[PDB]
Amino acid sequence: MNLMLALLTNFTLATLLVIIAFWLPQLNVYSEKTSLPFSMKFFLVAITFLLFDLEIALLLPLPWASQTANLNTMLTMALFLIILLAVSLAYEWTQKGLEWTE
Amino acid sequence: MFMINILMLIIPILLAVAFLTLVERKVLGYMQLRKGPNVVGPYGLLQPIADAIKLFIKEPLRPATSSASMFILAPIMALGLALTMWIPLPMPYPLINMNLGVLFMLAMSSLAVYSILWSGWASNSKYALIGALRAVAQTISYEVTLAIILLSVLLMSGSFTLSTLITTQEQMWLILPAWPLAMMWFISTLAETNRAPFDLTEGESEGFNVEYAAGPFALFFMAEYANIIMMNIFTAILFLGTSHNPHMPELYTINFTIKSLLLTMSFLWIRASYPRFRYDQLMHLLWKNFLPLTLALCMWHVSLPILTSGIPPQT
Amino acid sequence: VRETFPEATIIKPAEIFGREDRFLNYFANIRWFGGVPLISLGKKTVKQPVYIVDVTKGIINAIKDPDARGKTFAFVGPSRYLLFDLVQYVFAVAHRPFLPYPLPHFAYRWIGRLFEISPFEPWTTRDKVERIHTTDKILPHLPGLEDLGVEATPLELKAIEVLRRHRTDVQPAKTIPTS
Amino acid sequence: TYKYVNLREPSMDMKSVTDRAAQTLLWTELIRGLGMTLSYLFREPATINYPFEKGPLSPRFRGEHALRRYPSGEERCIACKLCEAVCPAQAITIEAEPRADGSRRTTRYDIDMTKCIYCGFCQEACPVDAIVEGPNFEFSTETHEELLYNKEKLLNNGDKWEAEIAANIQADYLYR
Amino acid sequence: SRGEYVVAKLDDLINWARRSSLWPMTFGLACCAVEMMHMAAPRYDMDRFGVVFRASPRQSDVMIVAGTLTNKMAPALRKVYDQMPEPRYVVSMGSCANGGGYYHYSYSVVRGCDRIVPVDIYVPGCPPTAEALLYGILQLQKKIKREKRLRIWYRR
Amino acid sequence: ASKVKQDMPPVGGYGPIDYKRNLPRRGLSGYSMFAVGIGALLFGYW
Ligand SMILES: CCCCCCCCCCCCCCCCCC(=O)OC[C@H](COP(=O)([O-])OCC[N+](C)(C)C)OC(=O)CCCCCCCCCCCCCCCCC
Ligand SMILES: CCCCCCCCCCCC(=O)OC[C@H](COP(=O)(O)OCC[N+](C)(C)C)OC(=O)CCCCCCCCCCC
Ligand code: SF4
Ligand code: SF4
Ligand code: SF4
Repeated sequence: MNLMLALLTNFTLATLLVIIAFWLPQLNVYSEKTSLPFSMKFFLVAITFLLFDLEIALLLPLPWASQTANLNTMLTMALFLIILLAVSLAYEWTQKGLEWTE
Repeated sequence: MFMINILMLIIPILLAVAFLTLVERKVLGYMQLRKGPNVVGPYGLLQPIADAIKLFIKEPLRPATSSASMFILAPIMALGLALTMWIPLPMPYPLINMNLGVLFMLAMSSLAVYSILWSGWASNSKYALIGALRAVAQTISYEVTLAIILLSVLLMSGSFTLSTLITTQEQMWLILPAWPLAMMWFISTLAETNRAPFDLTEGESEGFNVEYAAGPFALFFMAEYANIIMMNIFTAILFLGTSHNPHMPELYTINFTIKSLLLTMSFLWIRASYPRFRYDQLMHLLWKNFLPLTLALCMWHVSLPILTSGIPPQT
Repeated sequence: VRETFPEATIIKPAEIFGREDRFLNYFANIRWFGGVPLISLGKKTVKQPVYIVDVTKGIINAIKDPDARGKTFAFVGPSRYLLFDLVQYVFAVAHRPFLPYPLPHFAYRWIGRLFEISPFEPWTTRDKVERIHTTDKILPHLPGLEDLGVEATPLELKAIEVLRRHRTDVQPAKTIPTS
Repeated sequence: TYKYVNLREPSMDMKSVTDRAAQTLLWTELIRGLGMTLSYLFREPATINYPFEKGPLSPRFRGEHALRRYPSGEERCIACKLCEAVCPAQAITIEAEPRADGSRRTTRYDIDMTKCIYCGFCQEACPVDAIVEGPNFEFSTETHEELLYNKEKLLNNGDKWEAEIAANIQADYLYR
Repeated sequence: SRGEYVVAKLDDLINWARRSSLWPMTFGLACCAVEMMHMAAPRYDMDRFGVVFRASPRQSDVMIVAGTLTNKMAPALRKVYDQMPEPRYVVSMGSCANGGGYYHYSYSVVRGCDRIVPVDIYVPGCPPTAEALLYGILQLQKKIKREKRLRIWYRR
Repeated sequence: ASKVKQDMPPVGGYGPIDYKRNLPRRGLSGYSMFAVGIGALLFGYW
């Protein structure tokens, strides 16, 4: 109940400041003013982050995984995942995927 | 008593942000052989108040926006999440004692990237949207090292609780066994927060908030400066843990605060010393220097406790 | 004025339109509340708006012209319009959805009262509603712009320059023939 | 004679390669930069406390033009127009006639201070030290018309600044 | 007390804020921009008065026209002025921006920036010393301090 | 009937003025920077 009440305050306060910051200026009554080409490299960096992010999701439970009695199995699987994550980086690296020159 | 607790957290954060602008301007001035603000109030203490009043009574700038609803959503998200990342921090007792506090902070900081993205859309400027895409790409890229580096330090702590980092460091700061990670973690917080030498959004002759001027621009500024303090508070808890005496909690807060100020000052220290990276060069720093080393140190920090019999407790 | 300064020169213009006018910009700020309230439905109200530069050029030529002392002029536009047709044209040029609905004369007065309680420049008032819905008089016994060498500017020619800033091949409005 | 700025070969002995490896991995040269700005934090700043402190000037300083007098009050200017003929910006306008007592004096002496390039050629060309550039440099105005000086403004400046113009001329007339 | 007194203190507070946070946008067009840079240098340190070194045009409160304004550049300068959020002030620095200066009689020079934009302070010199420009910024602050926006509104 | 007096250098000239680059050599060697770095890790692991 505290967390729900904590999130409500932070965004309600942020909401109040945004609206008054939009309206408090609008009382000076100032004079009336009366006055992209797709890049495939930006997409590739966004996709690569996603696939690395999904690998990070699998690595997040490692602190709990080290409390098990099958450490020989757990350490093998943990290092396998991290290594395969390195292989992906090695693959993109060697295929000019990390470059920015057109 | 809890509602009073939230205000005892929110209000000082905004006052800390307010006077960080003053401290940043004087510190840069003295490293530049200048004085910085010293006229508006004694020693410039009233300079933040003058700027605040001036900004909030200046003419609105909002031009035609295609997603006016998205124009108002971005500052709310940016400032709502910036304050939300403080509630689990142990100082020494957290406002919301979470069992998964570390994951909560990663999750909330991975949503602040929407404020950048939504502000680019709501500006009706094809050259502002390109700037936002670059800013988004940099932020998500350095979120990869923050999570892997953070995961490597928790394998010595044993849980995602932020309060257990105090126990883990009761004999020794984690920086000593994990200074290679602290070096990369610290620079990631610079790139994550878009601070020099990584502030290519301020490449005046080389931002997505241009469509915000005064008012909402002031709110984006507060959110950004609130995250610098939070990141440097997170760094202190993670690598410079303070001793906690249950009968004298205020001793922790004094020592903890001093550490978090020095790290915040060092951000200003760095901004005064270096030129900034090209966009491709700060990407090559992450993908071709930090990520290879972070992955290698994650393998090492998974196997190290096992081979030394130093696996930490789950509880 | 005609008694204190007999040789004065009284100018009588209609609703002047221009970049900073309160006439075409007035029929473009009824979008944040709903449709377009009007006494009747804009019928039985005839308007003859005049361009701001025509009024300005007329006042200048009255200073230079000797045979304008002690005289009254009626600066009016070239064409006459119905308030419904005129307002429809304004929204078409400004690319705004036009949803006209009638509103009682007394009902328009009350919302005028609501908008005149503010301490700033009221958006609208009771008097403003009356003047917009007043029919522009036809005084053919007064010399107008043509008597000072000024060709009245049609509203269709120079309405885009005013309504360009309200936008997020337009048919000219139907006009009353001289008959 | 000449020198090469960037024509040195880095050593490849293992120690030097490791010295460069330490610099790359441990950021040693980036930490000297931090030391050089921490030094400046503890140096006294060069800022002065304007307007209570002023930046140093010299007797030759070229500031606001002004018209001078003899010790008797008579104007020094005898309407010769040498200053007008040498002004590169054509900022001086002079008209003259015989004064009531037969003297040769100006009826107009205007300087468009927005055309003037504050070069001092006029005070070089004047044979009687009439027009000078005083030491004043704080006469910013709020309208463009206040910078179009006529003979009254310039004579007022001379009476207003003579005490300081005379001492600046006395300090530097032997170099000119 | 009287309404004028109450609304006169609010005028002072907003006047104080606006002159204590004068953020300039410097149009550095010619040599006068060097002296503008010297006003930011350590000796004068304009940032100690609250005058930031260089703000973006959309965050700026005052425009410093420091240099020669040519016909080719005139429309660009007007556009930047039209995009400045209010309140906005213009400082004309040097003889070129004041009245054309050395190039007054040129075919390609605007004879004073006050033909394109309104000017609040004229700073004479070629170039004005960094101290003369600073004296002109402190005069603009004194000019903001004398504003009576709320008194005029109250007495309307 | 005094002597000529203009701005001249003092008899014997001015003192020497440095211009060559002076960036002093600081810090330890690469070997000793890694030895301290590795040693810090080992003590922390212990
Ligand atoms: C038995 C032991 C087993 C375990 C041992 C595990 C550790 C072994 C030692 C590992 C080496 C140490 C790694 C350090 C990180 C290296 C990152 C890297 O790639 O560097 C090269 C990178 C890239 O180097 P580069 O640009 O010259 O190019 C390298 C690659 N080539 C040459 C091919 C192009 O450099 C940087 O990271 C600099 C980033 C900019 C930094 C600007 C801010 C400086 C701020 C300085 C203060 C920092 C304080 C930090 C402390 C914070 C306290 C909380
Ligand atoms: C009740 C309505 C709220 C506003 C309250 C008044 C604040 C504005 C006055 C300060 C600026 C000013 O006055 O400038 C600085 C003044 C001197 O000004 P001066 O040269 O004598 O003014 C000359 C006349 N002018 C201004 C018309 C040209 O220094 C002072 O001694 C003020 C220091 C005390 C300020 C205490 C503030 C407490 C209020 C906090 C909550 C709002
Ligand atoms: S100082 Fe130069 S520009 Fe000014 S009046 Fe004298 S000659 Fe003309
Ligand atoms: S000021 Fe001097 S140079 Fe100029 S007209 Fe007078 S006497 Fe001649
Ligand atoms: S006024 Fe003088 S210094 Fe300034 S731009 Fe013109 S010539 Fe250059």
